[PDB]
Amino acid sequence: SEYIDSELKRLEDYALRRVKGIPNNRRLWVLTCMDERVHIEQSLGIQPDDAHIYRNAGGIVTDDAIRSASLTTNFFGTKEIIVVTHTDCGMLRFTGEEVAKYFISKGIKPTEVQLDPLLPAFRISSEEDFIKWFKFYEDLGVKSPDEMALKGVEILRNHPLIPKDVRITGYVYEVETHRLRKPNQIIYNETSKFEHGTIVK
Amino acid sequence: SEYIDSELKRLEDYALRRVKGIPNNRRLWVLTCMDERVHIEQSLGIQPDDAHIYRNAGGIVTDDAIRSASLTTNFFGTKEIIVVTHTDCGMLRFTGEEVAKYFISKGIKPTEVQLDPLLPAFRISSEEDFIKWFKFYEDLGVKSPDEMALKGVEILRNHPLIPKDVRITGYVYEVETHRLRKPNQIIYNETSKFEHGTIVK
Amino acid sequence: SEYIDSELKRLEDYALRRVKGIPNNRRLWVLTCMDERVHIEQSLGIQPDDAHIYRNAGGIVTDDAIRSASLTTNFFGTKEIIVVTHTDCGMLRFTGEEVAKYFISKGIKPTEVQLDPLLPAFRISSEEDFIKWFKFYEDLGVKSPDEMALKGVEILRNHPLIPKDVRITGYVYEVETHRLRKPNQIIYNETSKFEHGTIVK
Amino acid sequence: SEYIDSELKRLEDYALRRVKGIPNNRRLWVLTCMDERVHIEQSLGIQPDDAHIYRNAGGIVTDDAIRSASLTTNFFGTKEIIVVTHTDCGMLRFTGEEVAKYFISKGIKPTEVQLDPLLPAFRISSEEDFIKWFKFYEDLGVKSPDEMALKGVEILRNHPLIPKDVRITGYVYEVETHRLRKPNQIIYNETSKFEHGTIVK
Amino acid sequence: SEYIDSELKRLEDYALRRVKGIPNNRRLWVLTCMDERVHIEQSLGIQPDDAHIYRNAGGIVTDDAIRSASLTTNFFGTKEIIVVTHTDCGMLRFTGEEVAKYFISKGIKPTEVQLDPLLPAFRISSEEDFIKWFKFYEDLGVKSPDEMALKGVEILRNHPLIPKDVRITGYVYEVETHRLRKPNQIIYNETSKFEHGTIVK
Amino acid sequence: SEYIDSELKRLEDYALRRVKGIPNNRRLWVLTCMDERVHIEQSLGIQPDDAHIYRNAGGIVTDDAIRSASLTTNFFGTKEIIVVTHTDCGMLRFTGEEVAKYFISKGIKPTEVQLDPLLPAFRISSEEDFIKWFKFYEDLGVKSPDEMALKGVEILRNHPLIPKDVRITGYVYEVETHRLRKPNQIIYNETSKFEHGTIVK
Amino acid sequence: SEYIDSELKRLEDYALRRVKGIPNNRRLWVLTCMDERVHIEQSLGIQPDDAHIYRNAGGIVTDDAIRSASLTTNFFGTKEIIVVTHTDCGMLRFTGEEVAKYFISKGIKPTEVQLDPLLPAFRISSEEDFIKWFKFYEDLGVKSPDEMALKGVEILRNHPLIPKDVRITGYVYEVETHRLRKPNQIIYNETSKFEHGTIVK
Amino acid sequence: SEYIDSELKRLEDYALRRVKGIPNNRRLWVLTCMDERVHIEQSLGIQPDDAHIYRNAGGIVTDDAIRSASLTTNFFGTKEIIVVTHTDCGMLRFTGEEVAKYFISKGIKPTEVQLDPLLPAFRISSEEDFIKWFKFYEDLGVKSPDEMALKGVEILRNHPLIPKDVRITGYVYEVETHRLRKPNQIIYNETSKFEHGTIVK
Ligand SMILES: [Zn+2]
Ligand SMILES: [Zn+2]
Ligand SMILES: [Zn+2]
Ligand SMILES: [Zn+2]
Ligand SMILES: [Zn+2]
Ligand SMILES: [Zn+2]
Ligand SMILES: [Zn+2]
Ligand SMILES: [Zn+2]
Repeated sequence: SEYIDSELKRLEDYALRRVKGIPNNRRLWVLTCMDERVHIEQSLGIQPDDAHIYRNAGGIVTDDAIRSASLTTNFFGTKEIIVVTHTDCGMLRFTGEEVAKYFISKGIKPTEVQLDPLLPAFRISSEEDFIKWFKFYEDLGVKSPDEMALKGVEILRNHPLIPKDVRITGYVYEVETHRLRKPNQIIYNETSKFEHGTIVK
Repeated sequence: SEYIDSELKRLEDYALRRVKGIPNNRRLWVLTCMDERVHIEQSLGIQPDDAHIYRNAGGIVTDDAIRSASLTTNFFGTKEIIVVTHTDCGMLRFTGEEVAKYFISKGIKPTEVQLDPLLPAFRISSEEDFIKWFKFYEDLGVKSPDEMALKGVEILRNHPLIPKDVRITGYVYEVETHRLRKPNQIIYNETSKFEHGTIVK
Repeated sequence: SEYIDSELKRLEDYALRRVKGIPNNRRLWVLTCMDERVHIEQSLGIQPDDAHIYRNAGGIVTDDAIRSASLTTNFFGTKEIIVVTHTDCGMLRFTGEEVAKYFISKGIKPTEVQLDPLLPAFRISSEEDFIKWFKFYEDLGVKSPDEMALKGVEILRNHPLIPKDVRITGYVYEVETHRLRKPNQIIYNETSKFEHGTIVK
Repeated sequence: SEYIDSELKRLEDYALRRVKGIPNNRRLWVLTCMDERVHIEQSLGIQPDDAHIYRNAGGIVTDDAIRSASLTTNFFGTKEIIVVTHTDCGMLRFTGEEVAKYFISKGIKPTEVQLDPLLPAFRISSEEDFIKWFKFYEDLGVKSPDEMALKGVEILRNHPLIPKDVRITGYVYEVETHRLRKPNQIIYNETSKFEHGTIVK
Repeated sequence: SEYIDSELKRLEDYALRRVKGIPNNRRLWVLTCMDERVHIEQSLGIQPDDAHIYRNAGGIVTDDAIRSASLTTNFFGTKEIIVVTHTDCGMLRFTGEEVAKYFISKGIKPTEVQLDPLLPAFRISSEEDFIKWFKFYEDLGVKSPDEMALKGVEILRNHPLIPKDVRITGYVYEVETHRLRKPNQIIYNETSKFEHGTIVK
Repeated sequence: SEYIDSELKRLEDYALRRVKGIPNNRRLWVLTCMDERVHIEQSLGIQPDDAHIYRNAGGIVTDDAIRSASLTTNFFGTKEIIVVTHTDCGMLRFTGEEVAKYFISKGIKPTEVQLDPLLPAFRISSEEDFIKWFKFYEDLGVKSPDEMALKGVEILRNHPLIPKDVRITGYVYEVETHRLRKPNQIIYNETSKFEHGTIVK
Repeated sequence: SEYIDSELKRLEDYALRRVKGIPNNRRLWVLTCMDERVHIEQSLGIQPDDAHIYRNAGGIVTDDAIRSASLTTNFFGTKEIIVVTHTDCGMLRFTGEEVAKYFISKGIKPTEVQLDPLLPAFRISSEEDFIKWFKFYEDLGVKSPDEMALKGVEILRNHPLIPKDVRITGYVYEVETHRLRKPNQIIYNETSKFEHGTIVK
Repeated sequence: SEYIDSELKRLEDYALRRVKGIPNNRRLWVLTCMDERVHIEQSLGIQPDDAHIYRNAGGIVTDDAIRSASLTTNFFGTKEIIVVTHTDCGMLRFTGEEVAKYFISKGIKPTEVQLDPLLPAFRISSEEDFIKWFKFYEDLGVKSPDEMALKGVEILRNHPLIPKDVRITGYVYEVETHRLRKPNQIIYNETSKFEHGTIVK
C-alpha cells in the first residue's frame, strides 16, 4: 500500500517530468543523423532515458537543431551537448544542385515551395538559397564528417541561445564498426603500415 | 571461405548503403520528439537498422523535418512515413511568449539572432515570428498530441517535395505506458464510465 | 537430520495455519473483481501466500464480502484491507433492470427465487430489491470504478464487524495497462493537454 | 503501420471484452476460498486470462456467489463452473456460535447490524440466522471439504438463475500438496498399509 | 598456473577420495528403497556428493545394508544415518509365500538356490527361511512404512558393527507428495475434519 | 474439467503403481555403488522415474542385490538390468582381513555377530567367512572395476531367480569424469602411445 | 544401453580422430599470427572443432608452417587453406637488424645459436641470414599485411608439398574492427570523403 | 563524454599495443598443437586477449617456435611460457619415413624442395634430415605427449634467445576430457587398481 503509493508517485513523476521540471537522467542533448546505422545510445554508452536525442539528415546544425537545443538547455536543464556526425552519411553523397535539378525536373518551383508550412516567415527568394537549404557537405565546403562534427560544435558554442556553461563535444560515428572516434583520429592507415614500435617494459 | 567472401560483400554493402543505393530495411522514416522517454523503435516494433528516425523538439513538422523527409523519400527510397508525437511533451508545457520573454531578459535581440548560421537567408523581421518559430502547441492552436500527430501527417501529405505514393500515418506515444495509440483513440476514458455492453452469444 | 525436522514442522505449520493461529504472510485481505484480466497479485506486488483474496462480480461490498472480511480480520489476524475495482468491469456495462427483464423472459419469478439456498432467512419481497441485489454500478448511483473503490473503502471503514485499527485503502486496476492507480488520480488526461510546467532549476 | 493497427485493435478488444461481449479465454467460472494457500490457477492448469475466479471465505455458495455465477453464465458466456474447496479451511476450524459470542462480547447487536449496506432489504431478525449467515461447515452439517465441494455443485446445478447447459464440477484443493483431488479419493491410508498388489505384465 | 595447480588438486582429491581418506560431503549414509518414485536427495535437501545412498527392495535392514553401513561409518567417516522407507512400497504389496509359490511353479528348488554366489557360506535349509529372506512387511509383522522406518533405526542403533556415536533417524517418503514425514505423524486426516483453531494474535 | 480428471488419474496411478502393476518407465533395474560421486542417472541418461536403482558398498552382487533383482524382474516387470561399478571404489582400497582385524581390536566377536538381525538363518561359523562377507575386491580375486562389472553381469545372467529374457549389461562409472565406459575399453591407454594412423580419404 | 553405445562411439571417435583417419569438421587449415587480438574463429565464422589453426609470429610462411600445412593436407584430409595476417602486427613494427643488434648487446653469438635444437641440420653461417630468419616485414620487402597475406598464399600455392587441389585464400584481420578484409580493399577512406551515390531505385 | 573519451583512448591503445609497447594481458606465450580438439584458452582458464598462442603440428619446439618465443619475451614483454602437448596427436600416429616415402611416391625430390621459401639458407642435404624435419614423436625418440611437453620445456629453458627470468611450464591437453594434466601425473591408472587407503578422521 505504502509500496504502491511510493511506486505510483514514481510513475506520476516519470509521466510528467516536463510539467514538474525534471530533466533527462544525464542532462544531455545529442545532435546526430537520422541514418539507421547510427545506433547512437550504444555508442555513447547511455540508457534510453539518459538524453534528448535530436536527429536530422546529416546531424547538421539547422534552425530546428538550434531551436531544440535552446529549449533543452534553457528550460529542460540539459548541461551537456554531444554532436555526432557519421561515416557514409547521405549528406556527403550528393549535391544540392543535383537535388534541386531533380525537383525542377518533376515540376517543382523552388521559389514558391512552402519550406516551413507552420512558419510562413521562412522564405528564400533565390534558387541558390534553395540549394544551400538542403545543407549538403560539399555545398557547405565541408570535406569530412570529422570536419562537420567540429563545425557543428563551434556553431552551438558560439550561439547566443545556448548558455556558455553548457559543455559541447563532437564525435564521428563509424558505421562500419558501430562505434565513435575522435574527429580526425584515424588509425586505419597507421595499423597497415610500418611504424617503429617500442620494447615492452 | 566462399561464405566469408559474400559476408564481406554484405558488410561492404552495409558500410556503403548511401553510396550504393540501398535503403533502410523497410523503407521507413519516422518523425518523433527528442524526448528521452520516447523509446521509439520498441514502440514501433522495429530493429535498429529498419528506419530513418528524425527527432526534434515536439515531433513537429519543421523545415528541417521536410528537408530530411524529402531526401529520404526521393533519394534513399523510403516509401513509408510515421509521425509520432507524445504525451507530456515540452512543446505543450510552455509558450513562445514565455520563451521569448525569457531570452530578452538575458539580453537577446530576437530580430538580430542568426537562427540558421549555415543558411543566412532564413530571417524573420518580427518578434511575433520569433515566437512562432519555437512552434509551441499553444501558439500553433493545437490542443493535444493527437491533434499534432494528425496535423503533421496532413502537412507531409500535402507537401510537394514528398511523393504522393508515400504512406503517411500518425500516432501518439504514451510516456506513461511506453506504447503508441491512434490519435483520438484513447481507451482510458471509455473503460472508466458506464457504457452499455453486449451479452455474449 | 535437524534441518529436515525443522522443515517438517514448518511444512506442518503451513498445512495447519488455520488451526495454529498463523495468519497470511502480510496480514492482508483484498476485495477485487472476479474478472480474468485483473491479475491481482502482480499488481499489488505480492506473492501467492501473502494475502486472502476475496473476489466477486465487481469487487463490490456485499454481505459475503463483509462476512469474509469480518472473519479474516477478527480471527485470522488480517490488519490491512485493500479494495481494488477495475476498468471495463461488467458491473458498469449493464443494468439490473436489463438483467431482471432478461430473467422474467425465461420464466423466472424474482419474488420466489432462493437467492441464498444455505440461508433461507435472506428474502426480498420486491422486484426493485431483486434489481438492487445484482449491484450494478448504475443502479447504485456510481459513475466510475474510482468512485466504487472509494465507496467500498468507506463501507468497510464504517462497518462494526471490521475492527477500527485495520488499514483500508482503495485502488483501480487498469485492465488496459495491467496496473493499479489511486482513485481519481488518472494521469492520461493530464498528459495529453496543455498544462504549464516549470523551468529546470 | 498495419502491424501497429492490428496490435492496437487486439488491445482495444482486451480492454473492452465486457463492452464488446467477449468471454474469458476458457468460458470458465471458478468458486474457491480466499485462503492464501489456494493457488488456484496452477492447480487447474489455467492461465491468468482463462477464467472468472470467485473467492470467498470457504468457497461456499452464498448469494454473492450465485449473483456472480448467474451474471457470468447468462451474460459473459461462461459454459463451465468448477467448485473447489480446500483442506484446513478456516470455515472448518470455528463455529458461528463462537463467532457470534465473540462479537456480542465486543458490544455488537446481531439484530441491528447492516449485513449488506448496499442492500438494506437483507435482514435476519434472529441470532440463529446471524450464526447461520457466517456459514461455518459445522453449523451447515458438513463434515469435510469433499462434502462441501459436492454440496456447492448440487446447489449451483439446481439453481434456476444458472443455465442447465453449464457443466459444473467439484474438487478439493490440498494445501499440504498445492494440488487437487476428486472429492473422497483419499489414497493416503491405502499407501501406508498392506494391499494385495498385482504382477506386472 | 596458480589456477591450474588448483584445478588439478581438486580433481585429484575428488577422484581419489577413498584412497586419500576423504569423507562424503555430509558424513551421511542413507538407507532407502530402490523404488523410482523415491527421489531421495531432493527430499533430504542434499546435493549429489553429500551422502552415501544405500538402496534395496524396501529400504529394509539386510546383511548387505549392515555391511555397507559398517564400512561407511567405521572407515569412510560417516557420522549420521538416515533411514527412509516409503509409501506404496512393493514390500508391502506381496507376501513371501506368494513369491516362493511363484518360483516353485517355474521349477525353482528353494533349498538349492545360491542366494549369495560370492558367499557360499550363506545357506538356509528351510522353505520358511526362503520366505523370510525376501523380507516382505507382512512376513516380518510390520504394518506400515512408519513402523518399518522405526524398526530399521532400532536395528542399526543396536548393531555392534555400527558405532554408538553415529546419529540415526527414520523417516517415510510419501510418493504421493514427494515429501518426507516423521514416522506415524500424518496430517491428511487432520486437515479434512473439524478442529478448533485459535484466533491469531 | 476433462483435463483435471485425466491428470488426477495419472497421479492416482503414480501413487499406486505397485498395487496396479505399473512398472518403472524404462523397465530398468540398476546395480551400482553407494558412493557419492556416482551420479548414476545422469550417466545413464535417465530421468528420476525411469529405473529401480539398487546401491550397496561396491555395486557388488550380494544376496540382497539378487533378492531385489528377482523381485523387480519377476513382479515389477523390469526387462533390463545394468550393472555399474566405478573407479576409486572403497571396496578396492581395503581388505577384509584389515576390516576384520579392526573389529576384533574394538572387541567384536565375528562368530557371534548377528549379520542379518531380521534373518537369523544367516550365519557363518568361520572368521574366513566373516572376511569374505565384506566382499572386498582383493579377497574376491578381482583386480579392477571393469572385471567386477563383468563378474556381476555373469552372476545375474546365470542366476535362476532372474529370468533369462532379461537383458543384462555392465559398465564402469569414472568418478574422475562423471561418465561410463564398457569393461576393459579404456580410451586413455591408446591416446598417449604411438598408433599407426590412417591417411584421411 | 543403445543410447550409451552411441555416446561411446562419439567419444571413441572424437578422441581417436587422428588414429581413425577422421578429419577436422571443416577440412580447413588456417595460417595466422599468434597475436592476442586476432580472435580467429569468430572472424572466420567457424566452430572450435572446424579447423587446424597454425599460429606464429606474423602469420608468415615459415618451414614450420609448410611442415604443418603439408601434413594436414596430405594426411589429415584438409582441402582448404586460409591465410590471415593482421593489422598492427609486431612483425611490421621492428627490423631484424634491431633484433639482431639487441641480441649481440646481451652477448649472443648469432652464428653459434642452435635455432632448431631438435633439427641440428638447420644452420645459417651468416649474420644476414640471422636477420632474415626473424622474418620482419621490412626485411622481406613487404609493406602491408595485405601484401603479406597475398605473399603467403602464393608461396603455399606454388609449394610442391601442398596438393594443387587445395583451395588457398588470403585475408587481413583488422584488430581495430575485430573483422576481416580482402587484401587491399580498405573502405575506411571511402566512407569519410565525398563520393557520388545513387538514388534508391 | 568523459567516459567516452576514456573508452576511445583504450580503443586506440588496444589497436596499437605493438607500437605503443603494451603487452598481452597476462604476459603469456603458449606453445601448443594446431589440432581442432585442443581448445586451449578454456583449458588454461584464460580470456582471448590474455596470451600469444603459438600453434604448430604437435606443439613441438621448432625454429619458428623459438623465433616466435624469442620475440614475445624479449620485445613484447612476455614473462611466462606454457607448453601444452595433447593426446591422440597426429605427430604420434605416423613416422617421417612413412611421410617421406609417401612424397617420393608422388614424385617429390626431398633434397630439392624449398622447405622455407622466404629463407633459402635453410637446407638439409640428406633424406634422413628430411625425415627428422617433420618431427614425428617416434623419430625424435619420444614415447608420450607427457615426455614431449617436458622435452619442449627443457629446450626453451636452455635456449639463449629466451630470457632466464621467464617461467616455463608444461602440460598435456586430454582431448578425451578437454582438460590439462601435468606430465606423467595420470590419475586414470591409479583409480582402477587396488591401493592401500587410509581410514577417515
Ligand atoms: Zn547521415
Ligand atoms: Zn516532446
Ligand atoms: Zn469486473
Ligand atoms: Zn478456506
Ligand atoms: Zn519400496
Ligand atoms: Zn564404490
Ligand atoms: Zn602479429
Ligand atoms: Zn597434435
